[PDB]
Amino acid sequence: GSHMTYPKYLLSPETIEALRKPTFDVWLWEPNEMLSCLEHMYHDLGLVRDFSINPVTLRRWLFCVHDNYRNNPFHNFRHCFCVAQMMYSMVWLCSLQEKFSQTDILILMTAAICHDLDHPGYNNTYQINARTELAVRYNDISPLENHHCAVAFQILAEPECNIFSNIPPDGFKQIRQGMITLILATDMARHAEIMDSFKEKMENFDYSNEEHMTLLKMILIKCCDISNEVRPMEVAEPWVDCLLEEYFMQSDREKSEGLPVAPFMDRDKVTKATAQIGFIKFVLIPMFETVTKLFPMVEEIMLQPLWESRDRYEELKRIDDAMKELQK
Amino acid sequence: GSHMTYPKYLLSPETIEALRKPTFDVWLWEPNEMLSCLEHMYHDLGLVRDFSINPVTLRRWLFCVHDNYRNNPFHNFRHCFCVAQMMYSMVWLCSLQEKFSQTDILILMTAAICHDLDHPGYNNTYQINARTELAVRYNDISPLENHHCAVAFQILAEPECNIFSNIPPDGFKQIRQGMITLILATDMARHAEIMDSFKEKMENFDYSNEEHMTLLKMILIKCCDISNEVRPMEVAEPWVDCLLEEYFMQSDREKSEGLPVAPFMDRDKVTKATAQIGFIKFVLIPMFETVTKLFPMVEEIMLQPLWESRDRYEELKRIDDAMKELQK
Ligand SMILES: Nc1nc2c(ncn2[C@@H]2O[C@@H]3COP(=O)(O)O[C@H]3[C@H]2O)c(=O)[nH]1
Ligand SMILES: CC(C)Cn1c(=O)n(C)c(=O)c2nc[nH]c21
Ligand code: NA
Ligand code: NA
Ligand code: NA
Ligand code: NA
Repeated sequence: GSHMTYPKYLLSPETIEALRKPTFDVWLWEPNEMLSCLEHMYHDLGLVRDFSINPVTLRRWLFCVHDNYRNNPFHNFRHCFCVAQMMYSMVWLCSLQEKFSQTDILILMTAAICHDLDHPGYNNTYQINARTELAVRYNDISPLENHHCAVAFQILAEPECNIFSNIPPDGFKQIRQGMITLILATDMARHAEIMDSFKEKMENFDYSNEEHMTLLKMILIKCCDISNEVRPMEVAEPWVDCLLEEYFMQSDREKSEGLPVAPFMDRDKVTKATAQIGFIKFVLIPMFETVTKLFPMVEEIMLQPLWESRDRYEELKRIDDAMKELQK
Repeated sequence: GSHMTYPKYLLSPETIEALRKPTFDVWLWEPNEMLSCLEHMYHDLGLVRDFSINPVTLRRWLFCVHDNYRNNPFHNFRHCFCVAQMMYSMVWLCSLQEKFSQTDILILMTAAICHDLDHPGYNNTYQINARTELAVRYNDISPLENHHCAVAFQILAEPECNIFSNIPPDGFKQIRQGMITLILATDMARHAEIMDSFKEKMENFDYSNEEHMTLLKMILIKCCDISNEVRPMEVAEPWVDCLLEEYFMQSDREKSEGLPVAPFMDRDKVTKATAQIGFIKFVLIPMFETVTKLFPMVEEIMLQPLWESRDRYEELKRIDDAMKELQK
């Protein structure tokens, strides 16, 4: 492209373009570049325009969100960026601006950015079984997700970060409610429940029914959260090692502290391949299959990579197993 | 009775007998006497026996619970004592020991004691509208009740207060879950919902069905919580002035802060009579009417007092109105 060279935090035209697509390489970029991307999304989606978001607050706020993500192997700022960027992608892929109000898009995007704030890197089962302060604070009800959500609104309450400061109270209340529903909906304990409620509505789906649309937004955020395997293989694959890093940290600690261990986080019973095959076949494909009933373009862009990944992990397993047929 | 005088915190035989009935005068007693009452309940119901509760811990725990109630006009330690004492009365009145396990009795009683821990004296609507720390911590979801419950388990986690220290983890988990459900059930925003679910189960109630029993337990705690008017008039009436004292404190503060004022708390609009008539006819009677379907002894002991009070309060209003009219 360009006749001179610019700082990396000035995103190039090529990057801006690439950012609209689920093929975007989320590993290329350092945090301040990711922060620029998130900023751009808010401008590009018309959210700054339509909600009078002070552009410097938008930046202060993102910087502050960034500060409140922790350096976990998986549940970190980059993960949050994936989730937000996949939501961005979904807005274009599925022409969500035809279907949803700008308020709904604000909710989706802001929920996506905030959905894992201050995650400690051990899940709700650890919290509850260890009787941690969070588990006690929230009475064993989606403690992490309640916490993410609370931290979100603590941040937004600081005046210099309050991107909603020019939205009237009714709008604030509408956004707040939406975000709480959506962030809480990311608790995988509720996956089967949420999927069932959705499928029920899908029997006769209605874009002007608020309840249908809440459930769609819940499915949308859930899709984005667990979307890593939708991405190109070279981009998706590193995330699995991060996931297991975090799972193994937790399951080791559980063993050490006499707490119950989950077999799907058990160092002894788990490889990349076995982790991903079940998850792809039984969580991701089905979810995206139903989304596709509403948005057919999803099949080609997102079900296909999932099929390809499923098949590759199946191959890899064949060879992992062989490899342990030496040994043991 | 007795051949010598004993300290007030040694309950007399006559007190021990009277404690078992809903006629007990909750106003006669000082905190330490009320604590000795709660203590006796745990021994008398076999809970000290069946859960190996260390008797000194039972006392530390009750003292600590007492310290974490605030000195509000209504939501104070004495109210907590009423709710617990009414649950104790209900256990005998309804022969609940025939229907419920001791684990369930433990849940009902401990929930009853803890259900309003650290109440600030302003309701959930105030917390949500004023956007308080509790509202933000709990994302607008039954913040008070979540808080009471968190404080309950904060107390029980202090080893010197852990009356559950000799229960195995499976028991603990079972008790904790129950207590959370029951304390959360006390939020009156959920009244109509909970009542409807119960009425559904009542169409063919089944004491062996865990969901039926959760709902029953929920109803029982809700009964005891709002049970003031079930008591003898001279014991019931002073509580109305306390309730209004708290309500008026809230609406005054809302008026001052520019927040919305609920008419039922507006000192310009409310009287003892108007407060209680609607509440009796339309929340209390119906609730106890359905409990009577399972426990017909409840009619004579609790509906009758509620009818008497209703009629008394309608009559007070008829008089109030005759004054109002007589001036203007
Ligand atoms: N096996 C597997 N699990 C995943 C993947 N992505 C997300 N998850 C799981 O789904 C969960 C969604 O919510 P969390 O962020 O709590 O934690 C996530 C992981 O436990 C993946 O690629 N593979
Ligand atoms: C509107 C009503 C729920 C308010 N309310 C209440 O919650 N409790 C517990 C009472 O005793 C009561 N008495 C009058 N109004 C009351
Ligand atoms: Na999450
Ligand atoms: Na997540
Ligand atoms: Na309460
Ligand atoms: Na109460």
